Amino acid sequence: LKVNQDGSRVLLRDVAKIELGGENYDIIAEFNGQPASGLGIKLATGANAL
Amino acid sequence: QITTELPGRTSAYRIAEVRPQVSGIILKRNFKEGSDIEAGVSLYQIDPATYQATYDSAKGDLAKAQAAANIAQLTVNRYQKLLGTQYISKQEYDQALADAQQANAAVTAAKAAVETARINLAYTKVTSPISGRIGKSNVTEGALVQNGQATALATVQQLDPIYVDVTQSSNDFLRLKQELANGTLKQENGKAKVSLITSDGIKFPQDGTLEFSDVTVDQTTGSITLRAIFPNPDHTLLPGMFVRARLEEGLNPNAILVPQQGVTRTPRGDATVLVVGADDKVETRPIVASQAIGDKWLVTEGLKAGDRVVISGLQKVRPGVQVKAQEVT
Amino acid sequence: QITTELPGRTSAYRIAEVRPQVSGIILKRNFKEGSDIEAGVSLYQIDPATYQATYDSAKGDLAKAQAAANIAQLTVNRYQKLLGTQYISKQEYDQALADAQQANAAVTAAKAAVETARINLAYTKVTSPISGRIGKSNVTEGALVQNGQ
Amino acid sequence: DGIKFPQDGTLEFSDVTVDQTTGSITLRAIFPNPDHTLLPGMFVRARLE
Repeated sequence: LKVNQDGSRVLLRDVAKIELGGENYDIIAEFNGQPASGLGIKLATGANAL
Repeated sequence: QITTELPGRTSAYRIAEVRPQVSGIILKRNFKEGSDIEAGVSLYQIDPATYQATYDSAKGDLAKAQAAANIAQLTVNRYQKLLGTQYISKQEYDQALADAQQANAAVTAAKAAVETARINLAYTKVTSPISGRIGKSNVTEGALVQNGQATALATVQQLDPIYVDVTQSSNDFLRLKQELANGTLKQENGKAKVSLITSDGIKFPQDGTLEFSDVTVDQTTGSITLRAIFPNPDHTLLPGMFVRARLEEGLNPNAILVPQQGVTRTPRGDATVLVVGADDKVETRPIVASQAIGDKWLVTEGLKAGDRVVISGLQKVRPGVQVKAQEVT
Repeated sequence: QITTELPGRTSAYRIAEVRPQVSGIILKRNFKEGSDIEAGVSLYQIDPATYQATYDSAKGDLAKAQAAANIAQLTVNRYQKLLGTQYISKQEYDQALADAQQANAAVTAAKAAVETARINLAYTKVTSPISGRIGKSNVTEGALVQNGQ
Repeated sequence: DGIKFPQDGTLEFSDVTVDQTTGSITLRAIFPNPDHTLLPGMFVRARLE
């Protein structure tokens, strides 16, 4: 983020916390009390359901 | 051993910027560039005209004072010879002695003035303050100079040994000091050894030592500076270049190293290990392997001495399965 | 309870920037960086040549004034001895006493001048004004320094 | 690092003027530092009662 000519430097980790999260923490889904995710499968046209 | 990599720049052991103590027109250059210079050797030659005139004036004043002292001394000697049998009054002898003393004091003052003039005249023959290697000449013959000017004439620097100014974060310095004070890290002998890495990555055959860790904190960045000294016999290092420095800050005795093949990591970053209990079963234990040394990982928490951890055949083993243990070096 | 959390910056209780009081060339460095020092110790050593010459000139002037004062005092003592029997008029004694007083005043002036010269000479031996921790030297041996730079 | 400095300090006012480009007032405090655990020029969060 900022380096002088004498070698002194500022790193991003020195000013902020980097982690791996989600895009939006707006919806929390719990299946029977446990955290969970889901998928929704739609049938294509002209296909056998069974 | 605990090592830290830091950036820094090199600097000359002793550097002097040659500046003129007088003012005048340069007449001649007495040194060849890029050659080792002996201390006290005249480098330039500024115009000595006015200083020569001042020296002549001082010499004339000294001659006048010396003549006065000589005549006073002769009179004193004659009066002393006469005084033996009270042929002259004591008052005249005392007056003559006082006159001689005053004349000698005036001679001393004239000598001091002559010495000052001689120093000023010798200032024109610019002499290198120290030995070392001299660079180019920022000015040439015919370029006017003034006393105490900002623009230096030349630079004389010593290339052996060399200094390395290396930047250390203040938080890291405080944390290391606190760890040292709590006995978590050891300290042997004196100055901590410092290794160097150049731009291409060649390890320096010689080893320097850190000395004089500074105390002032840079406002813009928030870091302090440290100084290391490196012998430079082969002139493989030059002032002002960019280098990396490796510093050892103690010897952790309770270090635990785990092979990297036996620890798994979730995509988020948490780390677990497959341990084997006394019951010849396999369990999963979370560990914190923040740092990697060589090929192994340094575990700081979650493990204790005597733990029996698997490194090989993790694919063939599922947690909660009876497995026999075989030790491999 | 009501509290307020604020940013702030630390600063030393007493910080002194060593600056020369005389002009010349540094010939020596009589301290090692990063070490606590005591007040009054000499840090650098600037060339004392011209200041030494000035000190010598002041000492010579002081010696001249001292000789004049001594001869005046001798004359005053002799006249005071002779005044007892009324063999010299009071005018001569008063004149001699005035001459002695003037000589003593000149000696005092010479002493003041030599004190100033000694102060200037002692300035060349750069002394730390306070006690504390000293960092690196921004100038090494051979650098030219100016008065009050 | 969030570590509370073990020793407490005292507050002595030393500046009442308001800065032009900051709009702020500079209070002053004294802290004993026997172990040299805080170097000059660093950054600290002072809590006032």
